[PDB]
Amino acid sequence: DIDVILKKSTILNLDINNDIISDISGFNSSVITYPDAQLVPGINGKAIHLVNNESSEVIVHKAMDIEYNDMFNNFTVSFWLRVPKVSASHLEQYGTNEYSIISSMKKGSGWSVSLKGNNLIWTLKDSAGEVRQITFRDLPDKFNAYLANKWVFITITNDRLSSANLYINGVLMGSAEITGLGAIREDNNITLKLDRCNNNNQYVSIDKFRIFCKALNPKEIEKLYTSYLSITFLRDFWGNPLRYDTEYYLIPVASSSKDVQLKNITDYMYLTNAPSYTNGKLNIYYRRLYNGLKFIIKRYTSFVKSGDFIKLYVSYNNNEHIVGYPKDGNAFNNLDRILRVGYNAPGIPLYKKMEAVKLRDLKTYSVQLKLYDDKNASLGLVGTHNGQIGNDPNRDILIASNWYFNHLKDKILGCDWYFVPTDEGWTND
Amino acid sequence: QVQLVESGGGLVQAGGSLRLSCAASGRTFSRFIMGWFRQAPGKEREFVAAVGKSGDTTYYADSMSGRFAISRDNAKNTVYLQMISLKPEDTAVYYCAADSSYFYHTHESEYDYWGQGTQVTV
Amino acid sequence: REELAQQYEAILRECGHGRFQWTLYFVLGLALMADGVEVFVVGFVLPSAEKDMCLSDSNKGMLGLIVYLGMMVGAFLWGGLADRLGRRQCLLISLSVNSVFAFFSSFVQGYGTFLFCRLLSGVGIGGSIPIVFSYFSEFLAQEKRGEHLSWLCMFWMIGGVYAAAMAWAIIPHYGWSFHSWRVFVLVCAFPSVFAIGALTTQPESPRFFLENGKHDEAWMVLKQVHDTNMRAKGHPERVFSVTHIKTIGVRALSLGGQVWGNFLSCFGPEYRRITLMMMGVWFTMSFSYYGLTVWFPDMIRHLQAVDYAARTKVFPGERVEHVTFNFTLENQIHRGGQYFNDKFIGLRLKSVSFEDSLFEECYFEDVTSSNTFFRNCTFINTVFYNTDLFEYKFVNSRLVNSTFLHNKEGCPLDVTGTGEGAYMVYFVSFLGTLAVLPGNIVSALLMDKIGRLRMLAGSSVMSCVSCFFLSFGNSESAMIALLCLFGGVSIASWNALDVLTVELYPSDKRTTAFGFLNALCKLAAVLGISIFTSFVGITKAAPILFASAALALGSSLALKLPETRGQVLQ
Ligand SMILES: *[C@@H]1O[C@H](CO[C@@H]2O[C@@H](C)[C@@H](O)[C@@H](O)[C@@H]2O)[C@@H](O[C@@H]2O[C@H](CO)[C@@H](O)[C@H](O)[C@H]2NC(C)=O)[C@H](O)[C@H]1NC(C)=O
Ligand SMILES: *[C@@H]1O[C@H](CO[C@@H]2O[C@@H](C)[C@@H](O)[C@@H](O)[C@@H]2O)[C@@H](O[C@@H]2O[C@H](CO)[C@@H](O)[C@H](O)[C@H]2NC(C)=O)[C@H](O)[C@H]1NC(C)=O
Ligand SMILES: C=CCCCCCCCCCO[C@@H]1O[C@H](CO)[C@@H](O[C@H]2O[C@H](CO)[C@@H](O)[C@H](O)[C@H]2O)[C@H](O)[C@H]1O
Ligand SMILES: *[C@@H]1O[C@H](CO)[C@@H](O)[C@H](O)[C@H]1NC(C)=O
Repeated sequence: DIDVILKKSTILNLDINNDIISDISGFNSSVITYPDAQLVPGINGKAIHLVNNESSEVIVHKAMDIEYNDMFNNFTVSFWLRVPKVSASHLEQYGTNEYSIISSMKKGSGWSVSLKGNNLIWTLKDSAGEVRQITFRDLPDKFNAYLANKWVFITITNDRLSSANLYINGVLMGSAEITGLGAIREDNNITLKLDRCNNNNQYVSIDKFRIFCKALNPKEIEKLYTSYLSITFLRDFWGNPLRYDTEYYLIPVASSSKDVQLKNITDYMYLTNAPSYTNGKLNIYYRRLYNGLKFIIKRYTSFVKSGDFIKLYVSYNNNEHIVGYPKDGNAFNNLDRILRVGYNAPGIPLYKKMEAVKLRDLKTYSVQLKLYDDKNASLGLVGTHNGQIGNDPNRDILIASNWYFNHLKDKILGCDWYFVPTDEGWTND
Repeated sequence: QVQLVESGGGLVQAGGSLRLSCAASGRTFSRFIMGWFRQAPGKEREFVAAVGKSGDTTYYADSMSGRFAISRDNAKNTVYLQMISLKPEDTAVYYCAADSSYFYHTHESEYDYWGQGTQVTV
Repeated sequence: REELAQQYEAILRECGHGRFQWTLYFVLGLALMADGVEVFVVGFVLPSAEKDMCLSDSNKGMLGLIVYLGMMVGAFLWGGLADRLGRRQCLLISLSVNSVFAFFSSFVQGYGTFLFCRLLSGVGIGGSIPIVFSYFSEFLAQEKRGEHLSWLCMFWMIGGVYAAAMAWAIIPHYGWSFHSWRVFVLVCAFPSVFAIGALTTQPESPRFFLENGKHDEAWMVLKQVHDTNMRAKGHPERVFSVTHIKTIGVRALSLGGQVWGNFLSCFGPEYRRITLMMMGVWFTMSFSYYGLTVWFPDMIRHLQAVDYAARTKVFPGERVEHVTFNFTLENQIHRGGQYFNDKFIGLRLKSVSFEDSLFEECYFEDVTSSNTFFRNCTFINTVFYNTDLFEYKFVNSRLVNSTFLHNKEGCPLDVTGTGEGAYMVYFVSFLGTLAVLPGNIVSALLMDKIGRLRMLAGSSVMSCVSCFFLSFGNSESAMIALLCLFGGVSIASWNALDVLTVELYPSDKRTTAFGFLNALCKLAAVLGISIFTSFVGITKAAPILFASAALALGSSLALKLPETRGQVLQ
């Protein structure tokens, strides 16, 4: 099967356990990690973190049984990568530099993966001196881009008979013709460190470093990519796991350009237009994050697991406030119940139990919130209904209805949400 | 024909402060943009500032904001130009003028009426 | 006097309704249609003419009232004169004056001359209702006069729908350019011309000749009526056996004196009570009707404005750098944005507002802007080239080292966009005009059965009650229903009045008294429009109170009026 082909074709497969990086592919490959190499939360565990200094490196020595597999044999390289969003000032100063993040170079023919501004570069060199290069340019929308603060999957295939292909997130993003090249006598050592980088705040996160001994087909890439991402625990905007007792910013997946705002304590919530940043000189635009209500997930009774009962709080003026639906409260069309924040009315019951589930789009870092009543019945998935509550403008009020259950197979649905915590790799310009 | 008369000039020590008042005697005073000009020795009348028809928006020439503040009082039928940190360069005859148009203008020709004048010596 | 009215009633009563009566009915309905068309023109023209003619709101209000002022003056003048010089001649003169001035108003550029042309057009058309009704009343007999006069009120709504149809079929073609509204004016100036065309073929009614000691012309006109009707009914053998009828600078001064005498004889001891009751009735009814019929569209417009405000969208904290833009924006607010080195070329804005923004090293070029403002904004090293940005567009801002170049010429006054949402006006007026058809039919059928007084009082009290339902409709959908209800349930009250005033005054004073009462109606209409136009948005109890009290006064005074059903016309 596809899984068997993917497993039998591995020569190097890094894995971190007990704060130790080791080769678990079967072939004994000694790994030497320097003291300054950091550990960060990963996709399904911990990931290597490389800061720009002279002590953050990870060198891998290929075994004698494998050291010449790169000469004229097709090969693939895969890994999860996370790069901070580059600043406009930095993008204008160091926008032309080309600093490498991974390399296997003779100490010299070999290969390298490097970064040039918002560009991913894959370089192949042979003994004769010929050079082949792939230079993939990131998207102009930093919210939906790859070399932004989010985790991504990168797979590079090299078939010595036809071409080299670059795959991002399970999709082809570039190609080069590796034809007539010499012999790639790659060095026995694989270096995972920032080299030739002039910025002291340049750091990258690398996980699941793997090397395959053939040119993987698109189906195999799909299977590997999916193989990592599996529904067991939820993820934030950046791909990290959701946590309890942490503040998050909710952004509808349907309309990423909107923030959530609160009218009054014990009232409803609506979607507003979030501020944005745009630059034609550098050709980068995005919607500035970190604006709106801050939310907190707490246990109903530190990783949020799918199908977990949670209480949702809206931090506001140094005070928390439950989100829920008062008994026989106002609603749109009688079934689009309107969620209220910090509701406190004597003589009325408030339903505050929600369930954090992943019902759609396994490849995206989004989550659904079902809302139940006190009788265990489901009030529905949290979403947005457009209405005119009172004399206020025509807004999109947050709701919890069972309508969304009938359209979980649609391309885009309004019940998905991004939980965005503050991160140091994203600073608004 | 609106008659504009300026006052408040004289000799002022360098780095001081001064105020010029432009009194108009015509019930129809709120339909003009009020412009302050100055004429230095050997140079031409160079536009200094202007104030709109309702005292909300101002219009400052280049290098002026920070030392010139232009305002208008519609109850007292007057216009005011406050000058500060006066250097030797700011020695000139200051004129008050009215424009009846609907656009801000810096050209001396486009202004309809003109004041008598005041002297400011640093 | 009364003996002649008996003999006069006998002649036409035998020949009966026939060819001549229908012919005069149509050729007079043409004049009434001209009046109905004239009263709508300026209203369907203001939204489009406000650009070319640089019209302030004050000018819009004065133009709105000029037609009623002219109609007042014309009603008084032509009604006063027609009792001396005749009905046919005076109607020809007045309609020709209307046609001439309404045609000239289409080729007119200035605002003042347009106002003068429209006022004289109104003066020409003021005397149609009195002269038409009085004149046709003298070819009818008492067995069915009320119904016969009531079917003559149908042409007014025909003219209204004609004006609405032409407005819809001409004005929206804004790309013609002399734009299309002048063409609409010229096309609407036609029914008066056709009225003169069709009126030249009719005799002057014999009652005027008899009242002026000219029985010979009366006899020949009655002979024409008999010959025409008999040729119609296929009875040429019958002969007009009726014998002769019973016999009973200085020029300008004499005419003025005769007119003054006719007017003063209306307040004499016999007609003082009737005249005062009629003055009160006409004033109150006109005040209420015009106030409401102009208050309804204003409320629709205001409610739409509230919806528009509730539809606005806000954009906070945008930062743009080194970007160019050419995309039209509408009904938006942009708050607290920063724009550095931005080029805005070919930008069109409508109801767009900018607050607390900052512009630095930007560049505008060719920007149109309606209802666009700049509040608390800062401009540094910005250039405005070929722009629509006027001085009043900058509210509380400050500009440093900016410049305006190639400042676009045009009307400084804003709110002068070529195309306003005037389609709703056309459809609303069309529905309101159609609302009077069932009322016209029922009133015409039941005037001579129920009676003039009873129908008048019933319709007046029903309208007074229906006014109370004003608050029950607060949506744009309810206002249309209320407008159709009030218009269609009050039209009968008007018909009963026209028939009742005609039948209550002597033939020597019918046109003078009716003209005076219609002038009073137009004055009350002006006052009602003025007062009621200040209630939109303020509240909803005030219009109800005013228009209910006025109609109550009208019904109270109406009930005290004599009865004229089944009485010979004298
Ligand atoms: C008028 O604007 C000033 C300054 O506007 C600032 O810059 C703009 C580009 C935008 O970002 C605005 O939000 C900024 O405020 C306002 O002065 C601000 O006042 C607030 C409230 O007191 C204060 O927090 C800010 O620091 C002030 N900023 C500055 C630069 O002074 C001022 O309040 C506005 N006035 C009105 C009447 O709207
Ligand atoms: C105030 O603005 C002037 C004008 O610069 C130009 O103004 C318009 C003609 C516009 O079309 C633009 O090209 C310019 O912004 C500034 O004077 C210019 O200064 C620059 C500085 O590099 C100089 O190269 C130009 O020759 C100058 N042009 C002129 C006509 O003098 C002036 O510097 C601005 N003032 C401030 C305080 O920034
Ligand atoms: C007289 C002038 C009045 C001042 C007018 C100021 C108006 C500010 C306009 C802010 C809109 O800024 C604009 O937002 C959109 C997203 O919505 C951005 O995104 C767009 O960028 C590219 C430009 O074509 C394209 O990718 C797409 O059109 C869109 O993604 C633009 O790059 C940005 O330029
Ligand atoms: C705006 O400019 C762009 C780029 O030249 C062009 O494609 C578009 O059609 C323009 N639109 C208008 C309305 O001028």
